[PDB]
Amino acid sequence: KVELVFVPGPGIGHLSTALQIADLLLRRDHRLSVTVLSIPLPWQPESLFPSSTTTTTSRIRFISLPQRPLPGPFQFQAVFETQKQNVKEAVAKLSDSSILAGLVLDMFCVTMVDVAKQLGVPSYVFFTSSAGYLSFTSHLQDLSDRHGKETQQLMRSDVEIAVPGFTNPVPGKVIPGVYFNKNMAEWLHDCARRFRETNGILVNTFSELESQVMDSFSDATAASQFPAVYAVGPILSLNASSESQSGDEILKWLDQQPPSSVVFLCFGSKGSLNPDQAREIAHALERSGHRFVWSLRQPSPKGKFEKPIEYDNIEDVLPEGFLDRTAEMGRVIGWAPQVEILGHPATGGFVSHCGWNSTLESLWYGVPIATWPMYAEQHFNAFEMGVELGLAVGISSESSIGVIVSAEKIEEGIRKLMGGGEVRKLVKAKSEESRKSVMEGGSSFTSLNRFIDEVMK
Amino acid sequence: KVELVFVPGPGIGHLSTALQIADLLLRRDHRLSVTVLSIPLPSRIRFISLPQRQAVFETQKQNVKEAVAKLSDSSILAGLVLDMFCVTMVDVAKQLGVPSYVFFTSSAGYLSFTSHLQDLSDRHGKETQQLMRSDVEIAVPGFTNPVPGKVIPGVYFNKNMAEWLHDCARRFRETNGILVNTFSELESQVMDSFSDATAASQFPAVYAVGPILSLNAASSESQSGDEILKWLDQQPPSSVVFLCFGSKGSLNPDQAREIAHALERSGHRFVWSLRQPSPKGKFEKPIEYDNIEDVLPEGFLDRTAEMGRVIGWAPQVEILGHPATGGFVSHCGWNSTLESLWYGVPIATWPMYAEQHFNAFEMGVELGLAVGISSESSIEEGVIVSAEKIEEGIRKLMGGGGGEVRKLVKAKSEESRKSVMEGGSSFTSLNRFIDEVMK
Ligand SMILES: O=c1ccn([C@@H]2O[C@H](COP(=O)(O)OP(=O)(O)O)[C@@H](O)[C@H]2O)c(=O)[nH]1
Ligand SMILES: O=c1ccn([C@@H]2O[C@H](COP(=O)(O)OP(=O)(O)O)[C@@H](O)[C@H]2O)c(=O)[nH]1
Repeated sequence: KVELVFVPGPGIGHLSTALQIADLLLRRDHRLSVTVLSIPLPWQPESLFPSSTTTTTSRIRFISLPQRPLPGPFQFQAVFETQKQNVKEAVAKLSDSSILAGLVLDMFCVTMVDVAKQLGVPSYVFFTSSAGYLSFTSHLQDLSDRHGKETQQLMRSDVEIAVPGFTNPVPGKVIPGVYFNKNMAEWLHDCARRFRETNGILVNTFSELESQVMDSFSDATAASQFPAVYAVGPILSLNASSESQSGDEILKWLDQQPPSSVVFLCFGSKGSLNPDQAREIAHALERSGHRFVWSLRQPSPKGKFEKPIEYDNIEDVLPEGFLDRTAEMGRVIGWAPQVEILGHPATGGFVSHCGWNSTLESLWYGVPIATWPMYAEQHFNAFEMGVELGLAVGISSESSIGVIVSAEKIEEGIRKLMGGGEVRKLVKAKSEESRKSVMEGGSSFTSLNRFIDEVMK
Repeated sequence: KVELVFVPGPGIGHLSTALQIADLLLRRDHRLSVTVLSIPLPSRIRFISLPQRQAVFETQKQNVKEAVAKLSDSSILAGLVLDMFCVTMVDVAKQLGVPSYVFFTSSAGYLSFTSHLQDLSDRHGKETQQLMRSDVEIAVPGFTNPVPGKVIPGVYFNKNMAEWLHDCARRFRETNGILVNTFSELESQVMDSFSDATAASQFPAVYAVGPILSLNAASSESQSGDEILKWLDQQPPSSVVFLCFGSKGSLNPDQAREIAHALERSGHRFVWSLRQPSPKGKFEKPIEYDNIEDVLPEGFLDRTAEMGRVIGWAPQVEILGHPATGGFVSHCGWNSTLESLWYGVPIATWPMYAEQHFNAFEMGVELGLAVGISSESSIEEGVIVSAEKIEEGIRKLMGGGGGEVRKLVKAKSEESRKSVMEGGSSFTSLNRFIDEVMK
């Protein structure tokens, strides 16, 4: 018996992405088995595994780790730190019954690389952001450790950073804003240090999207300067409630609209809009003239790092008469069925926060994106997709890291997105490349095979 | 761009197969390009005919060296894939600093056997010829059963031919890897034997990457073949015995009359590929008989007119894949063996030339998948197989209402399908080869 142990990152999004690649690995090598270790959050996994076939399910096991006690920005980090001993024991126990081919860790979970080192087991990272961001975050840690450049000092409008694999200088203004906090800067640098200790890094991208970055990693690996990096994506989650029923209503409305005529606006799992920003969007949407599906959520009260909620009364928040005047032009919704909308033939553009899964989803369906970065590494993602790759346009977002984007600037971005024609052509060609990369013979298909072959040595 | 250069061997069973694995490799990794160098006889795949000048191959060494050097100009020469008969080019690859590989189109068991014969004749001075006796048994790595000296290929009787074959086996050991047209579940003990030997740094890596099969303009043999398939469409499932003897097999009149007696007495439905040896030496294609009604027993074609069909060259894979076909009297060439297994058609063995006597031994005695017809050796010329022995072989093939060998063949057939699909043994073995090539 030969086992890979997965420790997914927090959230059903990260669980789902991890289980998609777990299924892929099991289908690509019948000798492989997988055990998934899930970590409880003190506030079901088998459901998200796409297989329905006993040739595959007989080879995967799911274990929930024993819940643990302990007394913020480091909340999830602390829970995973309390679970290291449980992971170590679970992994040690499994290795009594199997050849332990490796511990596969979500990039958030790389504190567990220590556990693999202590047991003498190979470690691998499942890196769920872009290859370019892997290069950027590693280079920031390297500058800080080897050249004494503390990251806070680079976070300036007059600073440019030479990132391996990038033609364009990377502005210090797109360093993720959380690096200004010294505790969090050190945590992220330490993640990057741990990446370098592993036996290989799976990245959710395809090499034709990020070819110069992937070449830079290939060179570094050949010089023993970095682990092997495997571009194996796009790994996407493409397959009762009333939020699911409002989703069918939107799709039904989308069915009656003309092809590529609807602008979709959606801002990820933690994004939200304050009332004044929402009113500026509304004004811009009404003035733009294009059909729209607008996912609109309010920030959680008493908790900026809580999950966003829906607006109780959108009629009191939005401009007077907006919903009446736009009743046949567009729809406003809460949580959205995003992939169904992006894959719908009526959808013509995507105003996106540029989270990496939203970026890959829009690329997969060939929908051009107008960028509106908000948190995490979204500002860098918008720079890579816009300035470096030329696949996206910006939504007049000069502010990069409490400044509102005016209706004039939003309408200017929608005009570029929908009125340009050259970018849409580049997005369609890249979309075709994304579909072929994961098919037989494609770059991500063969890179996944190469990873499996390394693992099975 | 990364190039693999193939030098295939002669004959349908060697050349068609090399083109199939070249096509498979090109489909399986788009980073790959393939050039095929064709040795004459007396979007990403390229064919080169080498200029015309057994020892055919050695006169071509310099043309091969030069074509390979010229390709190495606009591409990364990942390696040279050679047929088992072309491995004199291992020197060319060595001289040019390029990895060499063998694409071995016979069984892994035969790879072990021919390598062991070379090992015995290299240490001990005794020639292989002195083992080709009825009271000789050979311990071949990977075989539970001792291998009779009777099934050493007959060509080993010639001192010069045996030495050249030993030279081939010696050169296999010098390559970077041997790809074999088999799947590990078919020959698992042999493949374990190679894995042990490679791990002890005693043999190149051996990749079981098959079955590699040729399943695929208007012609007259195309037309007769189409007639056969239409006739098969009208027969009950597993009701027809197919008889076919490879690209060089043929039947003399007395042997053909014994087959005709057996078929008429057995009462089974049949498709019988009947060809006579070319008067122009066995180094040319067999041909149909003229006026077959004057060759076969009197009235045979009249009495069997609704029971079966006699043809020349046959659409073999189409017949083996047809649901009416229930059994295959076969010369046990390795491609025929793989094709019949793929379609789950049990074989009754009638070895004739090359390594077929060994293949029949491996499939029958060692693996239990085939049934034997008679007991002739690799060096017995002209011994007629009686109608009675043929009848008994066909009874075992078609009977049981019994069906125990058919059950093993069906289960082995399913294993052959799975081995080359996503995740199977041969799928991942080919990936390991592709990885080595791309490294
Ligand atoms: O209303 C929404 C918002 C987001 N998503 C999905 O949630 C994920 C968002 O991930 P991304 O990496 O883009 O951003 P994050 O949530 O990590 O900031 C994607 O799969 C979206 O399709 C969704 O289905 N509905
Ligand atoms: O009448 C015939 C005889 C042979 N074959 C094909 O020729 C090949 C024979 O290869 P094998 O290795 O069995 O024997 P060989 O020709 O090398 O003796 C196989 O692909 C058969 O399907 C065919 O199509 N029709």
